[PDB]
Amino acid sequence: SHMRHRTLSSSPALWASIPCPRSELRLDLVLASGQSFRWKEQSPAHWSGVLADQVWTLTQTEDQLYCTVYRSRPTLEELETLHKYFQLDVSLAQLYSHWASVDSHFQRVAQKFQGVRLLRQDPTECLFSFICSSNNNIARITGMVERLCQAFGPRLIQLDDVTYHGFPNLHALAGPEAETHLRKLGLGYRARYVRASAKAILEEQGGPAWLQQLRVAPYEEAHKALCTLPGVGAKVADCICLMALDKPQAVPVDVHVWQIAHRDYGWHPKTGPSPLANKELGNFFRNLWGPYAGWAQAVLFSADL
Ligand SMILES: CC1(C)C[C@]1(C)NC(=O)c1cc2cccn2cn1
Ligand code: NI
Repeated sequence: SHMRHRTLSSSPALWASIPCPRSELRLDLVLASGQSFRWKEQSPAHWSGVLADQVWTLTQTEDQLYCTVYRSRPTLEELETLHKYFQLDVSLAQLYSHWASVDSHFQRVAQKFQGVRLLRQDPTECLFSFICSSNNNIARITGMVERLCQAFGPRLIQLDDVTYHGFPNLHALAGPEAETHLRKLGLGYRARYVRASAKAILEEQGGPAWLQQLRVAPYEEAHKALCTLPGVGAKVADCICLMALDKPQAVPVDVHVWQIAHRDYGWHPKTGPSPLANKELGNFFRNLWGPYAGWAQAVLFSADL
């Protein structure tokens, strides 16, 4: 049978709920704001996307987070993965209270933009997404990741006229004629860094377990470990630390963070963008906001854009 994208009222038996306030999580500010490039609003207030070889559709009310999975309702083990994915153990109301008390700009700006939090993405999925995010906007990166999973990744399921695929493994990305195939999709110079980084993680280090070890390791050790890989610079390493390897203190610094820091906080380097000045600006926000520095940065990004 031809399968369709599910809404809450259409097939209500297949939906399971999680008790989650709207102030703790807003899906329309988190799922397509540069963190993850896998979610699309197919029908109004209904975001569909892949999570480790399984398609989901997500929606919410003022007090509930309704979710469904495609193959019956989601299991208690599958509801545990979404609780870890959104990181609902971390209370967002305590952080917004902490940031607002120690920052006047945040107190005014973060009124309208509640429920902005960091996702807990897969390190492999997160790493190769931001390697091909070199001077490209959200629409361009979302196209690259979709075509990347279509060609290399395994086919999962079709809903309406959209074929969903899982994310490619390290073996597929580190193939024999992979660079030629990746260049055909429209990667450019980034295609070489995907093949090189895939060979480094799989062959030399071990596999996906090496990136899982960095999640347990410290922030300085994790960031330095990512920078050794080919293609991963300083800014992309901080993105992966914040979004995958459980480093809330990590602050990705680029030209847009310079604009906010300069205009809204009056910041300057003690000496334009540079390795020393960007490192200083990351520490400035860690000193202001505290251990959840990158989470506060996500709120300003949502409010600015
Ligand atoms: C999407 C895009 C063009 C690649 C850019 C420039 N976005 C980000 O790097 C970024 C960083 C970040 C830190 C906390 C939340 N964030 C959300 N998006
Ligand atoms: Ni100035």
